[PDB]
Amino acid sequence: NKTQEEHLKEIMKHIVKIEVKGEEAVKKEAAEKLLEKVPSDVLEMYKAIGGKIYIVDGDITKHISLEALSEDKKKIKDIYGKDALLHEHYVYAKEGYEPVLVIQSSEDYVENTEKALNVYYEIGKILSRDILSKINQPYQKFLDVLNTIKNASDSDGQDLLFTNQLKEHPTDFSVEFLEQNSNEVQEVFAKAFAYYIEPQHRDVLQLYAPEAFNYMDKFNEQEINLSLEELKDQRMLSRYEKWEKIKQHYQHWSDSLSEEGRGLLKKLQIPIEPKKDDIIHSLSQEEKELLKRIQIDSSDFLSTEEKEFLKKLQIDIRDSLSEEEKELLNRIQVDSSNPLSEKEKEFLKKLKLDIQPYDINQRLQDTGGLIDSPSINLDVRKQYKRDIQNIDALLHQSIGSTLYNKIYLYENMNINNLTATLGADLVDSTDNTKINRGIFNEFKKNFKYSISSNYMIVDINERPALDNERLKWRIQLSPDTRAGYLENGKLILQRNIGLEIKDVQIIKQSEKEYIRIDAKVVPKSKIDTKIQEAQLNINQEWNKALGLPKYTKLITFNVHNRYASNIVESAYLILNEWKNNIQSDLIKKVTNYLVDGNGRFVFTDITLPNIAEQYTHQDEIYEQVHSKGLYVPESRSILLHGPSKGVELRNDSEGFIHEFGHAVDDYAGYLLDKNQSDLVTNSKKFIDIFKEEGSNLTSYGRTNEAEFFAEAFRLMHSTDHAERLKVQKNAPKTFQFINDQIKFIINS
Amino acid sequence: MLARRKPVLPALTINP
Repeated sequence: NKTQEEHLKEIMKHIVKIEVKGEEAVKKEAAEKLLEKVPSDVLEMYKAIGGKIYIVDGDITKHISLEALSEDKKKIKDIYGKDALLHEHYVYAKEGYEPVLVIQSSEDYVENTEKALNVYYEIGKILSRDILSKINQPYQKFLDVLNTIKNASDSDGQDLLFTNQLKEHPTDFSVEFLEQNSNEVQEVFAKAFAYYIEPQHRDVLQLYAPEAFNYMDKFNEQEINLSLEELKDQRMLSRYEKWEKIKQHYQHWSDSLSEEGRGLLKKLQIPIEPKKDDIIHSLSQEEKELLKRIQIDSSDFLSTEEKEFLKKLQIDIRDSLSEEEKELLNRIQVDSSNPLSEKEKEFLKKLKLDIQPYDINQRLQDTGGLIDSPSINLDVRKQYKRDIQNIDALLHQSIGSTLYNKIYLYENMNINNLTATLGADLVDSTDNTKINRGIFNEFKKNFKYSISSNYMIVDINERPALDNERLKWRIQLSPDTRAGYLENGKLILQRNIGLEIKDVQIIKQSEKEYIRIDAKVVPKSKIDTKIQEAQLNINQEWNKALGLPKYTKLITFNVHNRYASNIVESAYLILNEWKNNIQSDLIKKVTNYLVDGNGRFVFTDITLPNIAEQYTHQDEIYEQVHSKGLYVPESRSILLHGPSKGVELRNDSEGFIHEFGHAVDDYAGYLLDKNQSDLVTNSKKFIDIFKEEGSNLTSYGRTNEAEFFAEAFRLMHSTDHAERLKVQKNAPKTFQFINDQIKFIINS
Repeated sequence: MLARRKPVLPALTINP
């Protein structure tokens, strides 16, 4: 990177106060060079804080700038630690309003390598307590480093940059420690910096200091770029400037448009709930009256949010004519002791559909882009299509203009959208401020590339997020990414975008902790690659152990939403846990029945009423199902939804092993027939097994002879022999049938 | 706000 990287890599000299000895043309040569070393940004990101670097001569405690003679503070503690007072020394950085440093003058800065470290030490402190503080200083990051090297094998690192305080202190540094100690860390941070910057010491550091290096490094040529910016967002007399500039460009676009246009550009911005009568007034005569007596709340199909909109879509009917409007309402709640109907489930199911919000974006992130998929109805289907097709061709302004450069947008969301299973424990649950490190890592671990299938709208300036919205993405779009400008201070940017998750620490935003999914865009093209190119290594690496024809397609992928970099890559643990607990001879034997009918282990992040391995082989749309777990005979394959947490399923792992077991209750159904495609569970020798002990293990234990087994077997496996043994003690009145069929399938 | 969450569940599949 050459050229202008000098105009804007020195011009910042607009802080270079040279009250230097009249003897012209030297010092600068020294000053310029002296400063050359210190990163470019980390200079400016000082200017925008009262830019001024005093380079005067001789007696320095004389210069106007230094008149606040804190004679007490005058006892200048030197970087090494040897006491010393102003007069003597040659460069004190005075703090406070319009912070400043007074670098002494002498052609001797190039050579002398000490008053070269100090001038860096200071200009570093002036970076740890000030600049890199108005953001929130070294938070969790520089903490670890700041400790892993406090308790590292070779008790030496410490020795380099610490004190009895930090060195002797018991265990290790813990967040809170950033309390009335920020006046110590800040220093250790400096020293670290102070070194890495100085030419010779980068070397001495590197070796003597493990992690200090890297952190202190990264952060100076690849990470700084940020701090400067997440510090421009702080000040605001620009926070607008940006806003303005970014509009300007996008402005002309916003001018000529249309109501129709600016219209759906809204239809998108906000859903459009169903209707009141129109919906109801669209049912049948028979359908209408059926809708009355429904025992309504009983089916775990209709979630509260919409369950209510149904009891309500009921009153708009009951609110009509004769007395039975008073009596049926009573005579109906009479035999209100029987759960539900089988001719009515549908009567509601077929509704569970039509009563849907229609957000051309909650049914886009619902099908990776399958705007053509049979998850919804026929015409609805054809709208989004018609629509998503228009908006697309609607947002067509490149971006990168003659105005703004590397510019990042933002967005906040909740870990419950990526991986709800971790959602639960994301935040401490015992400090609602402190994020549970534990589940933190588990999150970050495999998160390198995320893709948003849908239309992204983004806050163009860190906007404080809510209380459940806990992730703060600082995505860095790029020249050529297309978006729109939505007054409000928010940009909508096209469909199908790629994001290389290039860092994910955790910050402190106004007394509360936050996860920072800071990323950067890349082409989905380059992303889908990394997937299949991985969809293989999994298969191949599995086909072996499993024992199938090299080059088969068992574990198939389907990830399009924000957590592929773990949607897919997770798998490994899932499957690996499937093998581990069960007995080889089994799965090897059965994983074949399935493949014998070209079935898969579909790890998906879209929605089960969209995953192919189930919809064409479905039957009728009025039905669908969806969730973590799923089993489908018509296409004997396993569908496992990555995000969604489970109804008493501690994790993805234990949700699969179950589901698969459901396929086992399929084996017998063929390992015992020519054409009675049944399920070991659909037997008279089993119905009993169910109508006796079929309700003892847990909640799921019911609703279907089958699932009592799925969960039964699911249980017999537990990471701990306990949870399983319970099935033995509880109802061997099944715990035998399982093991019986197990060591019944292992052979043919 | 960007949720919905409970798209559906079983029955027994009900037809031939």
